[PDB]
Amino acid sequence: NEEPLPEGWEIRYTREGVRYFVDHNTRTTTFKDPRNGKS
Repeated sequence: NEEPLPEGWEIRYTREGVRYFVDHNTRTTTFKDPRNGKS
């Protein structure tokens, strides 16, 4: 979404805006609905 899934932090996208973020540490970890679990 924001950062190009660099080393510092990691941002993964799935649905329209279900993406999430995960910093090197639990310091910054964005968790969105598990929409990626397309039924």
